[PDB]
Amino acid sequence: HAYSEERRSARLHEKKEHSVDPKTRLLMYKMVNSGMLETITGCISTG
Amino acid sequence: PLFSQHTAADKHKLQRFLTADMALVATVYAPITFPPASVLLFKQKSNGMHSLIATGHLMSVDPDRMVIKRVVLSGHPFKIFTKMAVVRY
Amino acid sequence: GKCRGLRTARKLRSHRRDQKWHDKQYKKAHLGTALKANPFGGASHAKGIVLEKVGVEAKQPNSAIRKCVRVQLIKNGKKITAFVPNDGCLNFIEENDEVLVAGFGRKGHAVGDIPGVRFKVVKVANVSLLALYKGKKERPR
Amino acid sequence: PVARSWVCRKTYVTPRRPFEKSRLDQELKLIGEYGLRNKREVWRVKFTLAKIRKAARELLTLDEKDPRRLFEGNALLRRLVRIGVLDEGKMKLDYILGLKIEDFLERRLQTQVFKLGLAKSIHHARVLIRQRHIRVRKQVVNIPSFIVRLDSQKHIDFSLRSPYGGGRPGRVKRKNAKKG
RNA sequence: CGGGGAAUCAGGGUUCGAUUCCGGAGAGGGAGCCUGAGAAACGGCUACCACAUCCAAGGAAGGCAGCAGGCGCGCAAAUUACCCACUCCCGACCCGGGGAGGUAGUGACGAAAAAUAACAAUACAGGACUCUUUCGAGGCCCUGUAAUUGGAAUGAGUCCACUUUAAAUCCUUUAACGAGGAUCCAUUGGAGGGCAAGUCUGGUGCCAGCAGCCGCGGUAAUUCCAGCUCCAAUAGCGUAUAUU
Repeated sequence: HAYSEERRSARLHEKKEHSVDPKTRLLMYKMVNSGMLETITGCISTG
Repeated sequence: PLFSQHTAADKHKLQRFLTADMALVATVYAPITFPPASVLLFKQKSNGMHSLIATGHLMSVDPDRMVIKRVVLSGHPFKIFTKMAVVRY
Repeated sequence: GKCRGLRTARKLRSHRRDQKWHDKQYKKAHLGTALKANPFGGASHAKGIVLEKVGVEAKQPNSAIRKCVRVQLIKNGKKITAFVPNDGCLNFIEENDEVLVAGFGRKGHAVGDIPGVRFKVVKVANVSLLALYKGKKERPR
Repeated sequence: PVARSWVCRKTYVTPRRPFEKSRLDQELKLIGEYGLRNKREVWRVKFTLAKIRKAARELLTLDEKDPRRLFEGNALLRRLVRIGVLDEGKMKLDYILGLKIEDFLERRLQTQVFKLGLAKSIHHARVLIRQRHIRVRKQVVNIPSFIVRLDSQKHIDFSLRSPYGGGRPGRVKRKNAKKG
């Protein structure tokens, strides 16, 4: 149990460390690389 | 020759010395011979005494088998942030 | 339930043998196709010649490449995949050599990580792989 | 066709559970008390005891006035008395079942050298037994498993050819005495 | 090939039996004979089939599923030794012959016994007991560990002599030399659970690999590979297959 329970706690810790958002940044990078957008200039208004 | 690992991949890392247990690939310009073929390695020790070092077989002959020489450069990180480091030397 | 009289012997014995043909281990011993499809032909060991080297992919949660060999038996000519046991021993096996091949240990069932490979090489060129891996003997050719 | 016999028996049975703590405990304890080479000696004595107990179990089931039960049981009780295990008071086939392994291990010539004062350690008893220093009546026995009988228990001696016995000191005394 | 029987096994049973004893069958395959009390005999004959030896090319000769030996097949199995002294058999026979048989050689098939160290004094380390608040100190206390010291006792070996024996060999019996562990040195598997014995140290880093099964490896690897320590059996111990 001790060894298993220790590995399970390691699993919960690694699951908490495995987790503009990065997904939106990746989508913007994919859209720029696809030729739809030439370059991202800046942010105009933050709502 | 040039000594390399005997793996299945394309690139082969160059070995700068002969290992006593790992089986290596000696690669050199040579007259072409069709495998299988027994291969022997000798060296002049002193006064013309041929000493045996290594032995094996002849693998396929091709110039496309590239050998890659590596160099790793070391650095001591003297400042550590979280996931960020400042390294010198 | 059961026929349980005193003159009921041949019915009971016929029932025993008829139902015993539904036993998997008994049928595997006695249908006789499990000894005619068996590559070793009911032998503890076979001897073969190496046809090619093979890298068998590991099964899902285990991530590795297992170093196997396609050998051909001398006695019937069948094609068999055999697993070279220890680390760094596939280099001892050279192309077209005499290999002494055994079972892997589960009696026809594939063992452990390697899928569908149920044999392991014990000896190469009549020198054991255990001696070569331990660096005790030298492999001729 | 040959003029030979191939009849032979294995004198031990290995235990079915290979590593259980209490079994290894008991065997190691007996190894310590009676000074033995390996676990096969303990297994051998346990197997002989199992033979005797199995014979007694086959003999109890018969009727009391069975001639076979009478003859076989009285012979077995005579045999176990002459070894030095049972007692003249308890010469009944019921009491044969109440026997223990050390009651057979106490009868080895190793332990009989140890207890009677011929030696001073049980490993010392073994090393005297192997080196032809202990005799029984008039025969030098070299085997430390000789089961000593009751009439034979009384006189165990120094094996007169031995340096501890009659005379002729060994090679070490002879060499050191000729140093100067 | 059948049986006597073998292994296991509470009771019931399951599996095996080519194999030294008994009965049967066959001498490459079939067939037919001679002689004799006894043979459809093959270390007898005649044919055909299949192999195969010597030729002067006209012909001649075969039969190791007897003993040794070879090829071949294989995962798989020994000496082209010695002798009729034992056991018995054969003959015209107190005499001759016997690869029947015996005897040595190869033999870790399997089986039985059984060495690889014993004692004493010191030197430490612990454990209890007594005296001491404790720290500490003692014992005619215990338990360990010591390439520590002392002596004695031995066998493996080399070698004589005898015995053994058909002549030998071996075992047994004697003289001679022969033992301080830093060798006359014990291995084979293992240390995640099942399953005994390490969350010890270094290397490789979901690679290489390990692992019967469950699983481990993705950086503090309890599982890989080494060292140290330790466990299991012990002159034996791993694996594969068949069967219980």
